[PDB]
Amino acid sequence: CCLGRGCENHRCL
Amino acid sequence: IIGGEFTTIENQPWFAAIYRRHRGGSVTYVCGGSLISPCWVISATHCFIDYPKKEDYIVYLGRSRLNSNTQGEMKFEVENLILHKDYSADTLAHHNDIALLKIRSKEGRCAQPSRTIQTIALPSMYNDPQFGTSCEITGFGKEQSTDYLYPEQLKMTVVKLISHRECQQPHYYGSEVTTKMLCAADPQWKTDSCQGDSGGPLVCSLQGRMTLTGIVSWGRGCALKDKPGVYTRVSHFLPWIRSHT
Ligand SMILES: [Cl-]
Ligand SMILES: [Cl-]
Ligand SMILES: [Cl-]
Ligand code: NA
Ligand code: NA
Repeated sequence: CCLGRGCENHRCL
Repeated sequence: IIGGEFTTIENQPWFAAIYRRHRGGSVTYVCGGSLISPCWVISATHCFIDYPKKEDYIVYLGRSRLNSNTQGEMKFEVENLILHKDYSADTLAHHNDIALLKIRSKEGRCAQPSRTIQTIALPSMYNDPQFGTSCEITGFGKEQSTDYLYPEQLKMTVVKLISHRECQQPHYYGSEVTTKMLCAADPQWKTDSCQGDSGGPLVCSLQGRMTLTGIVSWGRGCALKDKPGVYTRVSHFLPWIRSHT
């Protein structure tokens, strides 16, 4: 699932 | 934005604030964007990839505050939400992280230029400033990595472009950084983009023209040593922008 600062508006991570 | 300064929309009048309406009916901030023509805002695909339905989104122009109205602002629905078909690396180092939003008000209109609403120029192809150039970034993202809240007031800061050689060192980001990305950071690492700044503009002055050099895309942490911000390199996407607009 999304790591770091670029992970807005994500279902998980 | 970590560090930096507060500002109002007059100092970045192309800045678009993008929100999503939920099931509950509650509306939450998603990401920034930049107005590149009256009907088009450019942003990052990662802001929308998990929820690609255009009807879910609301875009404001002329807005300086996150949760309160700014005099003169304009509100739009998203007539088309165009994500880049080659998007990948959603886990961290996003590729092709660029999106277009065609905006349309309730009255069927696009942006009307004013003191608070203006377009930003696109770069010419493959034409970026030299590394070490100071550029600006704008957003409503977190002021500290550990914060729970986003700032109510818009922020800006100054970061310097980093060479691809420097950014691709293993102790920076290695091969995660591609030719279609740009890195930028503060020399002291004390100011940076953070969560909620994605999609917003990296603006640099070239030959006296303010130009949309980058789109806030990714980075490890915020304002950490050897961990710059990474931006979609707009000057490598002009055929894609042209062909979807
Ligand atoms: Cl992180
Ligand atoms: Cl690719
Ligand atoms: Cl770079
Ligand atoms: Na204002
Ligand atoms: Na237009």
